[PDB]
Amino acid sequence: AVKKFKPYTPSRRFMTVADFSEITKTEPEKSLVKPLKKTGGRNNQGRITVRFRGGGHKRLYRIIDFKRWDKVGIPAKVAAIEYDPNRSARIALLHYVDGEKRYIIAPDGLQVGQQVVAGPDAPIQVGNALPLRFIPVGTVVHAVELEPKKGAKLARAAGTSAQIQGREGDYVILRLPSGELRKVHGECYATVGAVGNADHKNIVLGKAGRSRWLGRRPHVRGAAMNPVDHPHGGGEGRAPRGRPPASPWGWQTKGLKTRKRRKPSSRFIIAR
Amino acid sequence: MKRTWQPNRRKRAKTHGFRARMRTPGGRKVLKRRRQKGRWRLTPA
RNA sequence: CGUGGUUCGUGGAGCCAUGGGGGAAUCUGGGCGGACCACCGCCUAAGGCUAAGUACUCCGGGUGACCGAUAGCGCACCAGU
RNA sequence: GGCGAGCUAGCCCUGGCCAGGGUGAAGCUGGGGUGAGACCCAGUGGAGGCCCGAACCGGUGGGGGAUGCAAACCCCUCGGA
RNA sequence: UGCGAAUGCCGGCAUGAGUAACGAUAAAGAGGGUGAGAAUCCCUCUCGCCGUAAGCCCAAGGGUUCCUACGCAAUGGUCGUCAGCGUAGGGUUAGGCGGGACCUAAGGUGAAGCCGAAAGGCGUAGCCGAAGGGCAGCCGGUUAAUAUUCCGGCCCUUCCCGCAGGUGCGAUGGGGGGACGCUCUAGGCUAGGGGGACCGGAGCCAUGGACGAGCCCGGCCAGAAGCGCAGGGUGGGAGGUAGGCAAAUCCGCCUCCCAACAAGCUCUGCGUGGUGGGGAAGCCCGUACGGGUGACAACCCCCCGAAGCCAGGGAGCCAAGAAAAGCCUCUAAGCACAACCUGCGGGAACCCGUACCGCAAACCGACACAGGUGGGCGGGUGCAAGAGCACUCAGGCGCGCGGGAGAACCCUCGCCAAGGAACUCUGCAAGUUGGCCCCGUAACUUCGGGAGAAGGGGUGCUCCCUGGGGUGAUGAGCCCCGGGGAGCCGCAGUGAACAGGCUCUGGCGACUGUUUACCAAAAACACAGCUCUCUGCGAACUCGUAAGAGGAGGUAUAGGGAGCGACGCUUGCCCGGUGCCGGAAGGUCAAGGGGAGGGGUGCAAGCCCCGAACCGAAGCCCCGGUGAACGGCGGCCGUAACUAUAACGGUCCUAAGGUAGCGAAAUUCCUUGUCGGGUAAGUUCCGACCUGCACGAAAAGCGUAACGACCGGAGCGCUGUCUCGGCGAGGGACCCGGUGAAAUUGAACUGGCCGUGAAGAUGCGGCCUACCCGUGGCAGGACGAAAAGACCCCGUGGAGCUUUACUGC
RNA sequence: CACCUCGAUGUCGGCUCGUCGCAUCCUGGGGCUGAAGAAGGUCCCAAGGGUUGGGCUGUUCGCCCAUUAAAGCGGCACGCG
RNA sequence: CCUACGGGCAGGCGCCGAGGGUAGGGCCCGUGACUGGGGCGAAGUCGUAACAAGGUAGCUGUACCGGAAGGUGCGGCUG
RNA sequence: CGCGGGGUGGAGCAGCCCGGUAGCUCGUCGGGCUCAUAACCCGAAGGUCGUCGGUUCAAAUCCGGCCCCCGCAACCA
Ligand SMILES: NC[C@@H]1O[C@H](O[C@H]2[C@@H](O)[C@H](O[C@@H]3[C@@H](O)[C@H](N)C[C@H](N)[C@H]3O[C@H]3O[C@H](CO)[C@@H](O)[C@H](O)[C@H]3N)O[C@@H]2CO)[C@H](N)[C@@H](O)[C@@H]1O
Ligand SMILES: [Mg+2]
Ligand SMILES: [Mg+2]
Ligand SMILES: [Mg+2]
Ligand SMILES: [Mg+2]
Ligand SMILES: [Mg+2]
Ligand SMILES: [Mg+2]
Ligand SMILES: [Mg+2]
Ligand SMILES: [Mg+2]
Ligand SMILES: [Mg+2]
Ligand SMILES: [Mg+2]
Ligand SMILES: [Mg+2]
Ligand SMILES: [Mg+2]
Ligand SMILES: [Mg+2]
Ligand SMILES: [Mg+2]
Ligand SMILES: [Mg+2]
Ligand SMILES: [Mg+2]
Ligand SMILES: [Mg+2]
Ligand SMILES: [Mg+2]
Ligand SMILES: [Mg+2]
Ligand SMILES: [Mg+2]
Ligand SMILES: [Mg+2]
Ligand SMILES: [Mg+2]
Ligand SMILES: [Mg+2]
Ligand SMILES: [Mg+2]
Ligand SMILES: [Mg+2]
Ligand SMILES: [Mg+2]
Ligand SMILES: [Mg+2]
Ligand SMILES: [Mg+2]
Ligand SMILES: [Mg+2]
Ligand SMILES: [Mg+2]
Ligand SMILES: [Mg+2]
Ligand SMILES: [Mg+2]
Ligand SMILES: [Mg+2]
Ligand SMILES: [Mg+2]
Ligand SMILES: [Mg+2]
Ligand SMILES: [Mg+2]
Ligand SMILES: [Mg+2]
Ligand SMILES: [Mg+2]
Ligand SMILES: [Mg+2]
Ligand SMILES: [Mg+2]
Ligand SMILES: [Mg+2]
Ligand SMILES: [Mg+2]
Ligand SMILES: [Mg+2]
Ligand SMILES: [Mg+2]
Ligand SMILES: [Mg+2]
Ligand SMILES: [Mg+2]
Ligand SMILES: [Mg+2]
Ligand SMILES: [Mg+2]
Ligand SMILES: [Mg+2]
Ligand SMILES: [Mg+2]
Ligand SMILES: [Mg+2]
Ligand SMILES: [Mg+2]
Ligand SMILES: [Mg+2]
Ligand SMILES: [Mg+2]
Ligand SMILES: [Mg+2]
Ligand SMILES: [Mg+2]
Ligand SMILES: [Mg+2]
Ligand SMILES: [Mg+2]
Ligand SMILES: [Mg+2]
Ligand SMILES: [Mg+2]
Ligand SMILES: [Mg+2]
Ligand SMILES: [Mg+2]
Ligand SMILES: [Mg+2]
Ligand SMILES: [Mg+2]
Ligand SMILES: [Mg+2]
Ligand SMILES: [Mg+2]
Ligand SMILES: [Mg+2]
Ligand SMILES: [Mg+2]
Ligand SMILES: [Mg+2]
Ligand SMILES: [Mg+2]
Ligand SMILES: [Mg+2]
Ligand SMILES: [Mg+2]
Ligand SMILES: [Mg+2]
Ligand SMILES: [Mg+2]
Ligand SMILES: [Mg+2]
Ligand SMILES: [Mg+2]
Ligand SMILES: [Mg+2]
Ligand SMILES: [Mg+2]
Ligand SMILES: [Mg+2]
Ligand SMILES: [Mg+2]
Ligand SMILES: [Mg+2]
Ligand SMILES: [Mg+2]
Ligand SMILES: [Mg+2]
Ligand SMILES: [Mg+2]
Ligand SMILES: [Mg+2]
Ligand SMILES: [Mg+2]
Ligand SMILES: [Mg+2]
Ligand SMILES: [Mg+2]
Ligand SMILES: [Mg+2]
Ligand SMILES: [Mg+2]
Ligand SMILES: [Mg+2]
Ligand SMILES: [Mg+2]
Ligand SMILES: [Mg+2]
Ligand SMILES: [Mg+2]
Ligand SMILES: [Mg+2]
Ligand SMILES: [Mg+2]
Ligand SMILES: [Mg+2]
Ligand SMILES: [Mg+2]
Ligand SMILES: [Mg+2]
Ligand SMILES: [Mg+2]
Ligand SMILES: [Mg+2]
Ligand SMILES: [Mg+2]
Ligand SMILES: [Mg+2]
Ligand SMILES: [Mg+2]
Ligand SMILES: [Mg+2]
Ligand SMILES: [Mg+2]
Ligand SMILES: [Mg+2]
Ligand SMILES: [Mg+2]
Ligand SMILES: [Mg+2]
Ligand SMILES: [Mg+2]
Ligand SMILES: [Mg+2]
Ligand SMILES: [Mg+2]
Ligand SMILES: [Mg+2]
Ligand SMILES: [Mg+2]
Ligand SMILES: [Mg+2]
Ligand SMILES: [Mg+2]
Ligand SMILES: [Mg+2]
Ligand SMILES: [Mg+2]
Ligand SMILES: [Mg+2]
Ligand SMILES: [Mg+2]
Ligand SMILES: [Mg+2]
Ligand SMILES: [Mg+2]
Ligand SMILES: [Mg+2]
Ligand SMILES: [Mg+2]
Ligand SMILES: [Mg+2]
Ligand SMILES: [Mg+2]
Ligand SMILES: [Mg+2]
Ligand SMILES: [Mg+2]
Ligand SMILES: [Mg+2]
Ligand SMILES: [Mg+2]
Ligand SMILES: [Mg+2]
Ligand SMILES: [Mg+2]
Ligand SMILES: [Mg+2]
Ligand SMILES: [Mg+2]
Ligand SMILES: [Mg+2]
Ligand SMILES: [Mg+2]
Ligand SMILES: [Mg+2]
Ligand SMILES: [Mg+2]
Ligand SMILES: [Mg+2]
Ligand SMILES: [Mg+2]
Ligand SMILES: [Mg+2]
Ligand SMILES: [Mg+2]
Ligand SMILES: [Mg+2]
Ligand SMILES: [Mg+2]
Ligand SMILES: [Mg+2]
Ligand SMILES: [Mg+2]
Ligand SMILES: [Mg+2]
Ligand SMILES: [Mg+2]
Ligand SMILES: [Mg+2]
Ligand SMILES: [Mg+2]
Ligand SMILES: [Mg+2]
Ligand SMILES: [Mg+2]
Ligand SMILES: [Mg+2]
Ligand SMILES: [Mg+2]
Ligand SMILES: [Mg+2]
Repeated sequence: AVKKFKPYTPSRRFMTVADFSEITKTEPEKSLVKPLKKTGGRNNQGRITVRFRGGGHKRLYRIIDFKRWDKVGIPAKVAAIEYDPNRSARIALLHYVDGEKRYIIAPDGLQVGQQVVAGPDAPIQVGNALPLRFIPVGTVVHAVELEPKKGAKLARAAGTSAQIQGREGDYVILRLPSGELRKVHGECYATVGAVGNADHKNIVLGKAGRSRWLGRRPHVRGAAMNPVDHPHGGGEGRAPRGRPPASPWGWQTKGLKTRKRRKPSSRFIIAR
Repeated sequence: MKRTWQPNRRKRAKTHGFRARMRTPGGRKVLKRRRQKGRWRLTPA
């Protein structure tokens, strides 16, 4: 459930890789429903606007399906579970009887064989998308919609869930993976189960290199700059912050809250 | 050791060429200037 | 209310313009004469056109108590070379 | 107000390159082992910001050069590979 | 409108000076020829140097530098008859090679659309964009100079038209396909190479021997169809169908039936092949290059063999590996006297490049510059392998000043008696060590390492016997890996060339990595990993006035910011101040609301102005929380039955007074602290104490195997580092011929001493010394050269940086 | 103290090469001694010539080891880049 | 060289070989700045843990803490 | 040499600012409770304020010199 290597080279010592048993025969991640050329690019039009990025393996985007209501009542058998390199999660390839094929973010549970279905109908079993008002209180569910018809946006990273704690009005109350308490509209499609491949939290990159394969360039502490380029840059041999610790841009970075307050969505939240 | 001129015909025309001096107003002016002084050459060759 | 223009730098601060807010009247109507009021006067906003006198010199001519090839235009010469 | 990333830095798309040697991870097979196991031992296998070392990328110490062959070079030595 | 100074400006000419240099120490010598002139051009011979190149082919860039005639003023570091130089004339040939009348990539541009005072910014489709995808020519000959381009041979694609035969034809649209990583890798082949006693070949027997299965040279290249050989590709039929934004008979999916194999069909590779063409040594010719002959050449077996081909092959792995067209299939409009498909036949087939240099004298470096520049080929022999090293083939070079001489001194080298770090800041430097095989190998450890630990033996050749493999037949040959034994020779057998010195022990950093291009490579950065914090997704955050974009086609096992920095054991106490977090009360507070009350002017109606109470946010106050938030983590006095010492106490302060551990330390001022160790002797080193000027726990605390071109100590080995020098080599220095600079320079007829002088005199004073002028040498002086001191101050000079400086955005 | 030097007078230590002074460390000659001899003490003359090799530290200096006839102190831009 | 020579002796090379040298391990003994606990030594200091609910029942494995005995948490025993 | 703070019953600290009062805890001495010590309770004693001056009517207090104690600084070079 995560592969360890004998230390036959340092870094191999603590390094640790994923288990690829869930991966039903795969490799050629099937063209059609994805891939789709992915545009690796670390800045916007011109300028770096997210620091320390780029490099790392070339990648093919798996066009995955987030609105599931797209195919109410049509069931589908699950053919493959395969490696998707653009998410923590693994994806199920599912053949519809419609003839249609698409990908789903593979729940913890789906064995290759299940019929899967989506719609107000639909049996409450792992893999089946419903509206939320029709999912019975206390069920863990994932790939949730925030507003009806806008796409699944909550709980889609390996191992994430969201319990349905109650109903009130046209809305239900979920505990999202963050521990937050959120009202979501009743009509929002959620899909029963947890996200699975849940050991992913426990991999250990191992050496510097691995962090680059993954696309992440070295990250330099303000501490190690001059004062021109960061509010922590000077001293003459390591000098404590000497102010409340800050980001390159000036705002304080320990504690200072950031969410815009006036946000309408506030009137539908309740926690951490 | 590798000096600063690494001439390459495509870059030179792509960069300083005529068609290029003419999209940016700033360069249509480079031409206006060069023409007024009577440069025998408005652009590199 | 916020500003610009005018000699006017908030000053007693009008006049003209106007980003925002409110928002009329049609001769007994309106604007103005340096906060405001009265009196006495001036003028007709929210449409527009209008030659000449005026500015300039790539260009052409005419002159010079202007230069005369290190001067005079960077170039008197196949120089914006 | 413009001109520069044909040097240099980063990133993006698409191509190319790294003699030869060594060490011998998992896994596999077989044998032992146990109630079943763990595990052990061979063999097989060919992992690694793994080793030795050219190309290639470097620029450690030293000497020479110092109106240079050179506005950063040369030689010996050295690092990655 | 008068110049002598402005380190003035422009120009001219001097000094240094016939001085330094003449650009890799790969290397020259002679004969002949040419010409006014020859070390320098041509030719011959001899010598040396490159040979994973210093040979050859391509891409950039360059742009007549190509070839021939004529020429030498200048360019050429000398000369020059020569040249990349001057003048002139010639020279670049394509339906198949590259690119364009094809495709898309990042990116650009951009109908629709969005945004922006103007300029303009973004942007769906589309278009543009290539070393990627797609696409039909291989080989020989010919030119002074081009050739997959002309010619010759064999072969091929597209367009048009026609004839035949076939079919529902038809696409910018649907589907399939194109279509894809890295490491390892099977079989069969090919390029490439070696050998042969076989086939062909001019000649050759020297100098003691050899007429010999002698020596020396060569024994191939391109090639349709067919056919073999190897390999890739792929299931066939039927039904249902609601998906592939219309429609499909296509694709998808479900059932069923047949093969499960490549059997079949298809594709590529290799072989063979008609035909076409090449074809040495040597000798002769005459070159400035080549040509004749050799010849009617021969044209064959064996072996070694790719990293290349069959190719989309196979296996493993995680970081999970473009697009679009060509292609095929499906159908839609439409048309089906169409159109498409197949075969054959005629005809048609445009634009651009094509010389030459291309690791360099033709490109980037002001230069014929010891520098830089992408891809492919890159033979042989030996060395364990190899693109290494030595020599060498083909091919190309001796680097555009020479001649001598044989000083000092300098560079690069070789060697040294005895000693062996005594040198010095330091073994800096140099030495030693060094490949392969075998024996052997410690603490410690994270069990992998440490490891090439350490330290040792072997290594050539000859003859005899002998094992296994690949290929052939099971055989011989050939190639590969060995095993055993008796001997021979030298000072020495990795006999030359490439090829670690080693051990012990501290500091820092875990590790590979990164860095101040051009004085720092590090103990700095990064690094996996730990923690805090923000962010619910139109996320936070960044860029932008905006639109928009990055974040991310991600979603809290995610993304941003911050510190710390593998791993082990840990990380204490203070929330008073500052930051952040929470607090529906209260205090204050801006506009605004509100107007009690006042005032200006009017006869008056009025008009206009001030304005209290009171209702009005955030912020601040105020109440609390918070330490891997900024941060901080005490003083005096006394006390035990020798004495010291203080477990104990007293008191003052504080938000709280530093726990673990560590400690003269990358921190210790005094300081070379004290003690032990090491040494004949130790300011350093190691161990220890604690008196910590001024350690201490994520600006982490203490450890830690492994790792290091880091930094410190010690020993062995070995040495020219040294006692202490000597000799030798080559390249300069010196002389001769040719070419011939530079900083500097008020002018000079430019001496010592002792004085003086603005306080350091060739230049003044006294005395002393001293004929004129060179050359090679040395550096004490000309407060020698260079740079309008970088240090220091000054200027109400500048600029980068900071913050609870001021003031703004 | 601020006199030449800020349109530059390169700063410690070592090494190399010295040269000078005498206030003499040794050797030569002396007087005095609380000098028996030997060995010393102290002062006078004397600058001829000599004045070691190592450990520590950048050090000069100093400490130390082993010797010695002695292990001299100074100046020369703290002599000399 | 001797012989009574297809011989012996001298002499020469070879194996082994006491030990000497170089290298690196193992085990035991002695000793060392300093340091850790321990025993013992009439009447030294601090507190009072235990023995009587020892004035907080005691003891106990473990863990954290504290001048010191000890205290506290968790579970256990009753002695 | 520089700057700042300090010296008060036996100990550790107030009082010094703003002139005229010497206060707190401990300890010491007497007395209680106790078999006794300690704790505990009731009572008391003890300072000229480092020193010499000066100002004032009056000085712990304001001023100056000297004496000590402690702390900070000593930089470019
Ligand atoms: N030997 C006793 C062991 O060690 C310790 O005992 C040692 C010490 O604790 C003990 O010290 C005691 C002390 O506790 C007690 N309260 C005061 C007493 N005078 C001391 O005793 C000591 O004092 C004098 C020296 O002046 C010596 O002469 C005497 O022998 C010695 N016992 O003396 C012992 C050694 O002498 C433990 N008490 C005990 O747990 C253990 O069993
Ligand atoms: Mg970092
Ligand atoms: Mg820095
Ligand atoms: Mg910047
Ligand atoms: Mg910046
Ligand atoms: Mg800043
Ligand atoms: Mg800082
Ligand atoms: Mg610091
Ligand atoms: Mg390079
Ligand atoms: Mg140029
Ligand atoms: Mg240039
Ligand atoms: Mg190009
Ligand atoms: Mg013209
Ligand atoms: Mg004013
Ligand atoms: Mg208005
Ligand atoms: Mg009126
Ligand atoms: Mg008026
Ligand atoms: Mg008026
Ligand atoms: Mg008027
Ligand atoms: Mg009008
Ligand atoms: Mg007009
Ligand atoms: Mg004119
Ligand atoms: Mg002139
Ligand atoms: Mg002129
Ligand atoms: Mg003119
Ligand atoms: Mg001029
Ligand atoms: Mg002209
Ligand atoms: Mg670039
Ligand atoms: Mg190569
Ligand atoms: Mg490696
Ligand atoms: Mg390495
Ligand atoms: Mg170097
Ligand atoms: Mg360096
Ligand atoms: Mg160097
Ligand atoms: Mg150097
Ligand atoms: Mg090496
Ligand atoms: Mg190397
Ligand atoms: Mg290496
Ligand atoms: Mg003049
Ligand atoms: Mg003058
Ligand atoms: Mg003059
Ligand atoms: Mg002239
Ligand atoms: Mg001279
Ligand atoms: Mg000379
Ligand atoms: Mg010379
Ligand atoms: Mg030369
Ligand atoms: Mg050539
Ligand atoms: Mg020319
Ligand atoms: Mg000629
Ligand atoms: Mg000439
Ligand atoms: Mg010449
Ligand atoms: Mg030259
Ligand atoms: Mg030529
Ligand atoms: Mg010519
Ligand atoms: Mg070509
Ligand atoms: Mg056409
Ligand atoms: Mg296109
Ligand atoms: Mg645009
Ligand atoms: Mg195109
Ligand atoms: Mg192509
Ligand atoms: Mg082509
Ligand atoms: Mg040819
Ligand atoms: Mg040619
Ligand atoms: Mg059809
Ligand atoms: Mg062949
Ligand atoms: Mg062959
Ligand atoms: Mg014949
Ligand atoms: Mg003979
Ligand atoms: Mg014969
Ligand atoms: Mg052959
Ligand atoms: Mg089928
Ligand atoms: Mg063939
Ligand atoms: Mg064939
Ligand atoms: Mg023939
Ligand atoms: Mg020739
Ligand atoms: Mg494959
Ligand atoms: Mg297209
Ligand atoms: Mg077609
Ligand atoms: Mg050509
Ligand atoms: Mg050519
Ligand atoms: Mg060529
Ligand atoms: Mg090349
Ligand atoms: Mg050339
Ligand atoms: Mg060449
Ligand atoms: Mg050049
Ligand atoms: Mg040359
Ligand atoms: Mg060159
Ligand atoms: Mg070898
Ligand atoms: Mg070589
Ligand atoms: Mg050679
Ligand atoms: Mg040759
Ligand atoms: Mg010697
Ligand atoms: Mg010797
Ligand atoms: Mg020795
Ligand atoms: Mg020494
Ligand atoms: Mg010495
Ligand atoms: Mg060395
Ligand atoms: Mg060597
Ligand atoms: Mg070690
Ligand atoms: Mg050999
Ligand atoms: Mg031999
Ligand atoms: Mg055989
Ligand atoms: Mg080696
Ligand atoms: Mg190495
Ligand atoms: Mg490091
Ligand atoms: Mg670098
Ligand atoms: Mg540097
Ligand atoms: Mg976005
Ligand atoms: Mg996206
Ligand atoms: Mg750090
Ligand atoms: Mg802490
Ligand atoms: Mg606090
Ligand atoms: Mg608080
Ligand atoms: Mg606080
Ligand atoms: Mg006693
Ligand atoms: Mg310290
Ligand atoms: Mg000792
Ligand atoms: Mg040191
Ligand atoms: Mg401290
Ligand atoms: Mg610290
Ligand atoms: Mg800290
Ligand atoms: Mg650290
Ligand atoms: Mg440490
Ligand atoms: Mg490294
Ligand atoms: Mg290092
Ligand atoms: Mg020497
Ligand atoms: Mg003279
Ligand atoms: Mg003088
Ligand atoms: Mg005089
Ligand atoms: Mg004189
Ligand atoms: Mg001379
Ligand atoms: Mg001199
Ligand atoms: Mg000299
Ligand atoms: Mg000077
Ligand atoms: Mg100056
Ligand atoms: Mg200023
Ligand atoms: Mg002065
Ligand atoms: Mg003065
Ligand atoms: Mg001067
Ligand atoms: Mg004397
Ligand atoms: Mg030393
Ligand atoms: Mg001296
Ligand atoms: Mg002095
Ligand atoms: Mg000196
Ligand atoms: Mg003890
Ligand atoms: Mg108890
Ligand atoms: Mg008790
Ligand atoms: Mg008790
Ligand atoms: Mg307990
Ligand atoms: Mg205590
Ligand atoms: Mg208990
Ligand atoms: Mg007291
Ligand atoms: Mg009391
Ligand atoms: Mg009492
Ligand atoms: Mg008094
Ligand atoms: Mg300073």
